[PDB]
Amino acid sequence: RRALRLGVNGLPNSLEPVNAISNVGPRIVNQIFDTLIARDFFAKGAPGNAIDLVPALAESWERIDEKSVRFKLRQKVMFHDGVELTADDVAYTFSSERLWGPEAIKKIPLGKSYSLDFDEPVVEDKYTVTLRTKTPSYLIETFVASWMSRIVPKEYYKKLGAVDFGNKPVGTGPYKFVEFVAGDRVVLEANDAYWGPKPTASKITYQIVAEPATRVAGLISGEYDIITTLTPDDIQLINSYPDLETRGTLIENFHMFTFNMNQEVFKDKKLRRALALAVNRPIMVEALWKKQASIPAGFNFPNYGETFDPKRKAMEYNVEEAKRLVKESGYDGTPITYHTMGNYYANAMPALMMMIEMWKQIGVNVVMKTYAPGSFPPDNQTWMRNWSNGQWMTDAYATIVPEFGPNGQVQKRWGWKAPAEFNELCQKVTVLPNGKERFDAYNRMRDIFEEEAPAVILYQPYDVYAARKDVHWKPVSFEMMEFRNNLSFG
Ligand SMILES: O=P(O)(O)O[C@@H]1[C@@H](O)[C@@H](O)CO[C@H]1O
Repeated sequence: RRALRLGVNGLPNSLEPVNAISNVGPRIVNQIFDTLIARDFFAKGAPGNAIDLVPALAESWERIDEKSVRFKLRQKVMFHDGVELTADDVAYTFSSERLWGPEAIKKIPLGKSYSLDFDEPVVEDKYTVTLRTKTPSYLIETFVASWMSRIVPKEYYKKLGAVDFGNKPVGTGPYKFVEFVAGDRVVLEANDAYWGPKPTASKITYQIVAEPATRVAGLISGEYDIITTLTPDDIQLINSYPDLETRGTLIENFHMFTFNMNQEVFKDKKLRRALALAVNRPIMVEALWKKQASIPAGFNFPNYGETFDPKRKAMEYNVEEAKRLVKESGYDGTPITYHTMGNYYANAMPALMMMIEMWKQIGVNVVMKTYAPGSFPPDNQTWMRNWSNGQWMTDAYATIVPEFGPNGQVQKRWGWKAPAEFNELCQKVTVLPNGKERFDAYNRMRDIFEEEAPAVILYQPYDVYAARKDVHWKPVSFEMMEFRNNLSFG
């Protein structure tokens, strides 16, 4: 087998699966770990965008009542250290101690906020465990298939502790941990005792190449088999080589800019709404994305299924209203900082460059401030910043509720004084089953989101990869790389 050399944009701070939730963590953690239910993106010859939920660590699952699901686990499955996977390891993954409890915030900061209203799991036998919520939740199944639900070994994780585990992970996945050099590389090796589709690569290296041109030159040489985080501008050049090609897909994620609403200037919606109304998304998509990126009609995505609004109007673009709002706002003329981690997000810097000019034309002075991975300044020193949100559920709950809800970081850490009506609808959608009431409640939250502007949605990025033609791999419609029955050489 061949060793896989990967030229990546970045690496996560940890390899503990919940703490690795980012654009850069899931590509690694998906190799180390497994979920109970898995998504089969290639089901019915789909080009990596199928929504089909297949059995993984659980051979079968059965919803008992409105607040519980029983999972019958795959027998004799082994963790990388040779320890057999049991219902005990699954109960711990979804336990109050490790995940959703008050104590777990020290270990996993976004655990409770990103979690459902869980109750302690019920272990029936070695291969039988019931996952449950304290209040009715039909979201259990979708949470279980997600990046929040990768199965950790109870004893190994408990002995090490959350932090040390993220530096030396052990899972049941197709690839086992070898090395983690912070701000440099992650090296994984083939797990030949893997249940399910066998590793086709002997080793996988995730090499940090912060500059995309150095990444493209690295492939053309070539130091790499597959390179990540490119722009549609790179397409014509990579495809000019008969041994190389691009592989792109629209991903179930959105690029955005957000605010620190703790800062006096961003306390009122007026300036945030003014900055939102001046963002010309159609020209940004032409200039930087060659028409490949998608502009959603608010916090509305097709992956939401029954909770997606296909008849929803586009987000408002109004230059004269933006001018009028900057005028009535407290804004003096003082330049506002916008923190960016270089090109961690594809088109991060060219996008901001365009927007600074769009905003200068309405009356706001915006300045770029770059930062290095792990050198993000205290919340106190930031005003505007870029971000992204992965739509990790087959429902509208994610990410509006975990990120922007009353228990999320946008309100609790970033000072968003959300209307009481917004938080009331957040609680309704969590418990309510699908219907007219829940659909309308999501649309009302979407209307409040655009009026309050706690964040400003830019677009759904077109995720561009580039690979050697002798490396057969297909991208998926998510911020991750799938190698299971999707990696071959020759
Ligand atoms: O944009 P990132 O920090 O790389 O990742 C975000 C997460 O911070 C979280 O908001 C969920 O969605 C990811 O894409």
